[PDB]
Amino acid sequence: IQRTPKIQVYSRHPAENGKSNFLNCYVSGFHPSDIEVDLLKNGERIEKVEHSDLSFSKDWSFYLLYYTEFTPTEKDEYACRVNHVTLSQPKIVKWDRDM
Amino acid sequence: DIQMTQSPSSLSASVGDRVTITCKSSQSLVGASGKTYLYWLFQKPGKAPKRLIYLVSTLDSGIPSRFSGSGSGTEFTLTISSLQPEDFATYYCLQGTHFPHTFGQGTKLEIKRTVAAPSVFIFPPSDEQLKSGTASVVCLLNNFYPREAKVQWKVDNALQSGNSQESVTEQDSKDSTYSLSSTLTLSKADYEKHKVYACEVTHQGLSSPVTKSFNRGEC
Amino acid sequence: HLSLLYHLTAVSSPAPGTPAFWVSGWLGPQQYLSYNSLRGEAEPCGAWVWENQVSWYWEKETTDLRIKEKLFLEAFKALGGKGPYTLQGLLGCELGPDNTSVPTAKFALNGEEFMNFDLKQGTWGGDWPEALAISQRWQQQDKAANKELTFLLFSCPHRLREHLERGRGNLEWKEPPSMRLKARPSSPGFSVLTCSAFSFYPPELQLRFLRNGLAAGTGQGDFGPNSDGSFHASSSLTVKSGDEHHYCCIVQHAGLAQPLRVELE
Amino acid sequence: VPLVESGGGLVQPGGSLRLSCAVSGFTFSNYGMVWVRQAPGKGLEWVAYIDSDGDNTYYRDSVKGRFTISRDNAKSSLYLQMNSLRAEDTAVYYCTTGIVRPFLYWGQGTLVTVSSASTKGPSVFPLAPSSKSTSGGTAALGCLVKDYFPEPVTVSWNSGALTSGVHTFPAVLQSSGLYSLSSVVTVPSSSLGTQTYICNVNHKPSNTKVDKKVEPK
Ligand SMILES: [Cl-]
Ligand SMILES: [Cl-]
Ligand code: NA
Ligand code: NA
Repeated sequence: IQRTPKIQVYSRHPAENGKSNFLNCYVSGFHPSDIEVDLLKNGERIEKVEHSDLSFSKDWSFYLLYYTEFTPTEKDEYACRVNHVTLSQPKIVKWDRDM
Repeated sequence: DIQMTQSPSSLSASVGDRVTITCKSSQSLVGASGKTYLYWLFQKPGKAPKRLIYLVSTLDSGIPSRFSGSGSGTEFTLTISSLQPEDFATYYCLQGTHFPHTFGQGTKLEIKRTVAAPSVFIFPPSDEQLKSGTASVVCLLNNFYPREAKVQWKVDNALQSGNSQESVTEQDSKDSTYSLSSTLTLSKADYEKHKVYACEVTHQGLSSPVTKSFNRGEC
Repeated sequence: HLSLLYHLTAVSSPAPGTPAFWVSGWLGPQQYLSYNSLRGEAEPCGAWVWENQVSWYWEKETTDLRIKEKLFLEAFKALGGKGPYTLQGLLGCELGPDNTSVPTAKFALNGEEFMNFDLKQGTWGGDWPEALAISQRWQQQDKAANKELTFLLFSCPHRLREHLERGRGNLEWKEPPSMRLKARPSSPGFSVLTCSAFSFYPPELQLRFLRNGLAAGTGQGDFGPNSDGSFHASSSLTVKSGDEHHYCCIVQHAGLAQPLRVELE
Repeated sequence: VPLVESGGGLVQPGGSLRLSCAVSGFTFSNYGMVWVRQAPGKGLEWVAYIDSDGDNTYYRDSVKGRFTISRDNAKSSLYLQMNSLRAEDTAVYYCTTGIVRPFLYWGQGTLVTVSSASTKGPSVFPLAPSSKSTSGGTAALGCLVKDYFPEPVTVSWNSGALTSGVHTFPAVLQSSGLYSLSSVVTVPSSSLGTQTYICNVNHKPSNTKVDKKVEPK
């Protein structure tokens, strides 16, 4: 079977402009395990990006966490771009700072 | 709500016969990696169910290899290639694809043996029973085939109605026969009014219908 | 009480540079182990790198998972056809009361649960045709069942035993969530209130909403992990244009002594 | 022998019961579990299902608010809490597996009987053998067990020392709301006198025990 990914974007610590932090993309609930994910800073790829192991849940669907150290800023928007068999074109979820 | 409906509801067949049971689901049952979650179960009287065939046609371990299943969409069949006498049970089909999760009404499978006549017996309500209000009269039909038999109570030759219950044994698992009690329940007041008491039996194994009788009091 | 569960996954055609096979090991909601076929070696994750541990521990995680690896790739051959397939296994023990260990071994193919390894009758089994294919292929292999029986009845709970004695601080770790409640006009006539919990452990947390002290429901809620092993939770609710401020947020968590009220201030 | 379900019994409408299913046949933690039920002398009926983890459950919607399936993998066993019971819940309740071998493991069931009426022990009356029943030949005799509630009742002859040609009939519900059955036996007419015959009726739900002797009037 096939399952489309859920995507959640948020920061480790509450966002404060100028203070250092981490940005998270949590992709879950998807199958098969093939997946491609970039974090975006104002439209374009963040270079140095780490991720956790591709693991899975009680329902058997997979989950993954992407993250990078960053300093938020008045001038800056961030997003997560995800690609997967179940999507016709990449899904992009904008980071809501409050979330 | 996805109904399972089997054909037939009841069946007597002969040892050696080829048996066919159908199961009609009101909605298709495929819906995975081409896996069909249809199941056949059977149940002997006083016993718990057992699984026969799983998926559509996979025999469970130790199920005699003359049993088989097939079908695909909405149309399913159980097939016993050559009936044997232990095959007696009730069979059920079961869909396990969407909750609920429903059974066919069952097919009761009995085994047909050679025709055999019933030894008839008749019983006076005991002295004791009367004292405590009422009186019960028992007619016994013993060890016979087939199940079908007609019984009549002859109270002073007026054929009684709605005042007698019958019980039938399960087809004996050794000798394939049945047995029946017809029990006529009466009041002490009504029972003492009449004298001629008899049951009359008629059954395929009898060319001439038989009666056993007694007269209230002396023997 | 806690569990020790191994998440096993293999694939019939990995991308180049991707492993065919990889395992994540978990003590409760906390990952202690990593293994993949590329590296071929078991590693601790997080604080567990620094656990005071018997010197042969990660040798014996590695040896067992290499066995598990060969079998999983072997499943594919035995499994008739060209797939691609993905074989997942959930192998672990749970420790209840009385020091008594309950076992678990379930398996899934192309995202569907289809098989299990029974421990009472030392057996692989399942209804699916492909359950039988892998089942007999594993059964017909020398020692498989015995190693499996050993791994889940002895190795597993032993390992859980050792981590509960040697990693007590790690498991008993508690850190309260940093809290924010914020607002944004959703639509004409409406606002969206979002209660957010940052950096908490353990993962178990509940959030409610209150108007003037009396319940207003939970929001629409979501959970997620951070990278340091801590957790994130958030919830959102729709409320009227300008009231709006007779609202607080109620968070419940083990890292607090009492529930915490979060004011929009 | 893979399971044992327990904790059935007789209860009032409105009442409550807790069914236990002790699995020892297989590794219980692997299996979704299912409750299935069978109203006396009728078809099988699906009742409830549970995840192996324990956090997903389904019910037939003639039962939704009233019953509650659950499991304790710790004591490899499975439960049904039934509350607000009514007449139609009467059935033998059977415990089986869900995924991945749905319906493969079974036990002896447990009988749950829901009624407002009280336990009454049966009257026991003998069915005497006929005077005109040949010399030599076969004579039948038995005893009658009347007006009892609930099921079941067991009958034996000469203390378990007579099985040959004994028929105990399936009880039937008399419109009085109570049950009756007969148990009869065929023997050699010549035994009428020499051998003595006694039926052992036991109705446990009311602690009734009758050893009635059968003699010719
Ligand atoms: Cl059976
Ligand atoms: Cl050490
Ligand atoms: Na394995
Ligand atoms: Na399961």
